Amino acid sequence: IVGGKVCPKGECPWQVLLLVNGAQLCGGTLINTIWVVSAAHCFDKIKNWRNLIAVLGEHDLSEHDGDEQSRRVAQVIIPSTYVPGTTNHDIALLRLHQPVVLTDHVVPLCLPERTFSERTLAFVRFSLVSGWGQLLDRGATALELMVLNVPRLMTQDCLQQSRNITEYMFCAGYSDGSKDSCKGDSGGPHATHYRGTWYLTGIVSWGQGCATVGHFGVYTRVSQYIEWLQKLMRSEPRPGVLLRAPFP
Amino acid sequence: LICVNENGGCEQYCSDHTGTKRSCRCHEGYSLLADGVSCTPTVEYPCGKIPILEK
Ligand SMILES: O=C(NCc1cccc(-c2cccc(-c3cc4cnccc4[nH]3)c2O)c1)Nc1ccccc1
Ligand SMILES: [Ca+2]
Ligand SMILES: [Cl-]
Ligand SMILES: [Cl-]
Ligand SMILES: [Cl-]
Repeated sequence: IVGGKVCPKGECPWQVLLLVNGAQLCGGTLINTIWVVSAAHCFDKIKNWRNLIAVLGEHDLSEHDGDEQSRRVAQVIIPSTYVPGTTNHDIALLRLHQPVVLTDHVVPLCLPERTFSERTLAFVRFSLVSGWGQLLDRGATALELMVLNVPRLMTQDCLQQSRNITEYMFCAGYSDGSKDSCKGDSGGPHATHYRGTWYLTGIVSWGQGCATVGHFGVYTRVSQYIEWLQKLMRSEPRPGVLLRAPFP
Repeated sequence: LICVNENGGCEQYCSDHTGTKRSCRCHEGYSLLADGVSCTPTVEYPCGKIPILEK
């Protein structure tokens, strides 16, 4: 996250950290006790799935304070339409091997109904993006979880104000190079507040753009995937960690 | 009251029905109050709420 602030401990309690062999991979978003939403591209290069770990309740990566909860990943589910190495359909649904325990430090973000998300949440101007990614373009990653408030653009306005956005994405942030999500933050939440409650509206995706002047952050538009996610969450797990599921 | 306008007055989710009818709904871990629009938590850690700020 470029140009944000430390998320105070416990105020981003749905944030997930994903690790591969102990190394930072990506962020994620808890939406129920066994379900995490992240970005498909986070998983393009994984050789051995048993090395993938999800951590909830994390805050400062330099310390153990006892609020952290680590789980193995039993399933990584990716839409059939996603192509590795690209931005379109950049979403994944992760099933944890064992539920996390909800606490003051570990709480799911609400996955909205589609209509509510399209008709109401899509017009909330500002939303929060978070992660332990790079604090600047070509810089070191954050030790403490960072959060940033970013304004959303209608896609026409994004194309005009820019110096390939599909209906499965949206733009948010700033074109002056000051404030953006960055490498290391992919898979994290774009969370939108409405009438006292927070909801999942986007996933940090990727582009050449980490606070690049003339460019906005690109986010996977979660409203397009609500039905797809709900169906998968009612399904039985399948042998083999990676599953490609038809989309739509 | 129609769901596309002002969220149908609903705090959370909104369904249009046969007539000039509207039904508000609440996510799991919440219940709808008698006003027909508000949602209140029914569990300790409902989604989308930050416990240290609720306390
Ligand atoms: O290597 C493949 N996947 C692994 C993998 C894992 C985790 C992270 C990344 C990754 C790599 C570089 C930049 C970003 C990034 C830029 C950016 C800007 N703004 C916000 C967030 C952002 N994230 C990024 O997330 C990549 N796929 C691949 C590649 C090439 C060809 C085929 C497949
Ligand atoms: Ca820690
Ligand atoms: Cl586990
Ligand atoms: Cl079903
Ligand atoms: Cl099934």
